Amino acid sequence: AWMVQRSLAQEHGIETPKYLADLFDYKTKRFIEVGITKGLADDYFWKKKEKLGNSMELMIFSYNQDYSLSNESSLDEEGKGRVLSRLTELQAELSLKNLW
Amino acid sequence: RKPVGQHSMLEAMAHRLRMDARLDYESGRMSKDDFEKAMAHLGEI
Amino acid sequence: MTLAKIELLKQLLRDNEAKTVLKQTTVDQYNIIRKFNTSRIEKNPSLRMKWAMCSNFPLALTKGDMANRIPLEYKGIQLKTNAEDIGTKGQMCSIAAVTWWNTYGPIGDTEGFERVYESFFLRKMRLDNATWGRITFGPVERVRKRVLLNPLTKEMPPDEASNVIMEILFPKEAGIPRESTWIHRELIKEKREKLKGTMITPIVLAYMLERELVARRRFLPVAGATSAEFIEMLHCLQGENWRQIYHPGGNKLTESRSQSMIVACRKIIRRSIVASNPLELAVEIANKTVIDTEPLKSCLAAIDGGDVACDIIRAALGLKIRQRQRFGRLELKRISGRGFKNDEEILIGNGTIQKIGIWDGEEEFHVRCGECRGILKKSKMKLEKLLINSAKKEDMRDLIILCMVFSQDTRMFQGVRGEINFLNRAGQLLSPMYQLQRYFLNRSNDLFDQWGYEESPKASELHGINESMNASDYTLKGVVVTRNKVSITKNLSLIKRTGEVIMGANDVSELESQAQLMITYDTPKMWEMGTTKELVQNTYQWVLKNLVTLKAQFLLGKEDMFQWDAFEAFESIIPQKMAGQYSGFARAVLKQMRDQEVMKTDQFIKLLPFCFSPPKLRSNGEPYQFLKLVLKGGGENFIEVRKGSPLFSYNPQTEVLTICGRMMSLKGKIEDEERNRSMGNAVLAGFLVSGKYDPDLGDFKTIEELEKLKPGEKANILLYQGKPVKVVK
RNA sequence: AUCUGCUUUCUCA
RNA sequence: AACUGAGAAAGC
Ligand SMILES: *O[C@H]1[C@@H](O)[C@H](n2cnc3c(N)ncnc32)O[C@@H]1COP(=O)(O)OP(=O)(O)OP(=O)(O)OC[C@H]1O[C@@H](n2c[n+](C)c3c(=O)[nH]c(N)nc32)[C@H](O)[C@@H]1O
Ligand SMILES: [Mg+2]
Repeated sequence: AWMVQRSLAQEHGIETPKYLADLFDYKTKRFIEVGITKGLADDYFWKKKEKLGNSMELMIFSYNQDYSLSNESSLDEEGKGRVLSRLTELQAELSLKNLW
Repeated sequence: RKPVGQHSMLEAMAHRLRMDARLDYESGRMSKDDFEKAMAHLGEI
Repeated sequence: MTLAKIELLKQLLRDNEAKTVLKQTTVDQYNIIRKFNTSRIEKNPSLRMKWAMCSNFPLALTKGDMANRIPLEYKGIQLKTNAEDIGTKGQMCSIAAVTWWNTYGPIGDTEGFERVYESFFLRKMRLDNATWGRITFGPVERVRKRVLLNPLTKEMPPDEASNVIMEILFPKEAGIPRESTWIHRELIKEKREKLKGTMITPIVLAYMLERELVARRRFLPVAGATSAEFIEMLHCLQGENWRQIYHPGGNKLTESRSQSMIVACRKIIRRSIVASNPLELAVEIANKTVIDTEPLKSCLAAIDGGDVACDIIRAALGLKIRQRQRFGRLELKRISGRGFKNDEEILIGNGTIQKIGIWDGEEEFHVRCGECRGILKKSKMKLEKLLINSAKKEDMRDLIILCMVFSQDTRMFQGVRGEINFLNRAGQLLSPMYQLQRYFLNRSNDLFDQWGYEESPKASELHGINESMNASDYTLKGVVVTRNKVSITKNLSLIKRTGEVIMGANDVSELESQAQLMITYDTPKMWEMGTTKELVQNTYQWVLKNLVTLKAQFLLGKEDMFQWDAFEAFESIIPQKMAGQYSGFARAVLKQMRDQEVMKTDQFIKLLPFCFSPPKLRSNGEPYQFLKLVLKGGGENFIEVRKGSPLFSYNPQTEVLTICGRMMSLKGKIEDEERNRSMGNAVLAGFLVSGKYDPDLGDFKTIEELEKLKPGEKANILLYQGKPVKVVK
């Protein structure tokens, strides 16, 4: 993972993000982080920013349909809706089985 | 520097070569047909 | 060649054994299979080389066009083996092939050699642009110290250097970006751009970089010069009996100049204090002292720093006193104060009792560190106040930590909870304060935890700060933040015009440390600034050379033979407390030998140097009594009155005097009756021999008992093992 | 105030 | 069928 991150950073000439990210976007030529929470998405987004701030874009998804993306809207709402539906399905199944 | 990792040498080599091929293609070092050959070889690997 | 590498990987995976090796072996286990070797390596490479050189083709060629340029045979000499066994065999060549390549082979480019071995080229430049002084033959006391082998311009810890090398040469597979990757970003980028146009092997470049960066420190015997530029020539600098003056080329850091200047000033003062009119001798020596290649006066003028000794020498030489101190990253200037250093069994937080150097009295210092300034007021083991100015967070933290350590606050000592070593693996004494500073620079959390916090100042300008380096509501106890000519006495005492002593010779640190640079003394009596063993050997050699005249004067003269320059220099290594007692004891013994017919020449030589200081007899008017006269420096530097000593032993059988390991001969300066003469009359002051071991008297009486005897009272004295005698007052 | 990557050779144990 | 530990040196 670190090899991929450093290779992409060198190729695109962007300073290496100090922490291992989740994905790298060629179109944006940047990094994308994914933090899956269960409460407010904005609070977890701010918590992530307090340590990262401007290192890379942040995407936050919550099982309660609450989300928080970066300042740039790139993905269409279809994928966001699909991800939210998948998370809601997982949460509902876990709660039904008393696993939540 | 000694390379660390609990994963197979083949896995590390394949991922490194895939990243190198993708960077070469994006930067234009490698031709599109050469990139296709590299991707096919890696897939069969 | 990503596509070619992928094709090679597919080709290798076409082999089942290689396929399973790659699949099963992990990345960590690669390091194991890299060392796989079915056949054990031979263990006599010298014999193997002598055997192979007497063969046809011991060398192995590298397949390619360059190997093809080598002719099969040259003038009937088969350079390389025939190529009829190409199939999975390999190729070989003779050393004659190497010579042929060096003679007629293609002319390549040397830029790679210049780049890779730039360190050795700099070493050669330092050697060539260097001047040699004169070789001096005489005793040299070398101390084993951990010194840097080669000079460096940016020395970094090995892990930091390894990370820098990985960033420079392997940016992609470098791992996590660490602190080093940031604090050395400029150097990493500069090296990457410089190494961009290079086809040299990456591993060779990495070793070049580590040679340029990593510091190789080894334990070596050094004598007055420990700078790496001197360590690389140590083999020529000096031995156990000779010393070559050497002036290395290249630029020298001013830190080494300051350290060598401090050492030189301390030596000058230590040699001058015992002299009559110490100021005159101190000035005379300082005017003929050279630090590496510059006079001491110029170094003192041009160095904005030093210690008490440097200030004293500056005042003696006419330069202004720069009352500045260095405590690592911290630089201080004594605004005002006064304190006498003492050794205190300080209890450390982790239950360790150490004889740490503690200062007493109110003292104020204009302190600075990095880009931050402040004023530190302190007392005995307490930080009275610390008013710091606004600056960078890291610089402010460094200043606060260093001031805490400097103040020797009791909380600071109690704040040590961890592994702290005040003694090196060789048993040499590390500076306790500097070790505490090093510990607290990194593990600073506990120091602030135990320091305590009080209410932040509410004054007009004073606002306090906390561990976050922000103006928090609570401040560190005793710490506040704000946004806003001498004369020297004969005895080397610095006095203001008012009449107050500000610094004195007694305030000079007694530590005897090797100079960073080579200190030279361009005076005939340059050995008088040497170590204890060197001084002892030189003084006794002077006594031996002038033994005839010294003895004649002693038999004829009464008191004029006890005053000499050599003995004055020898006095500088006798502690002041015991100097007078030693003088009284030795003078009494020599006079008792002279007045009677008992004249042990070896004892006369042994005790004569100690008869220089003014006698300090006991309260009853009788001289003290000693078994060993302990000299300054080291536990083995002492003279045994009766037995032999590491610094002075006598062999009557061969009449050979072993002083500091050097054997002189008294054959020629001796009386054959001396061997029969009893040693008991040259051991105790005011004691003569009367007979053999007398059982009636009792057991051997010690020094305390012997001093309390009355006149005409016999006692048993053990001159040495197996030699008891009976002595009287 | 200097202490806080391996292989081979030689010495020592 | 050339081991263990330590030290120094050299090479990668
Ligand atoms: O290399 C040694 C010494 O020569 C060197 N040193 C000392 N001073 C300087 C300067 N000014 N420039 C460059 N190098 C310098 O550092 C090593 C110190 O060894 P040593 O001589 O043993 O130091 P000392 O015996 O003086 O005790 P130490 O705690 O190390 O202090 C050295 C220096 O700092 C002064 N100092 C320390 N403390 C805690 C002091 C204090 O509480 N109060 C006062 N007035 N001074 C304090 C020492 O007096 C020296 O000035
Ligand atoms: Mg993660």
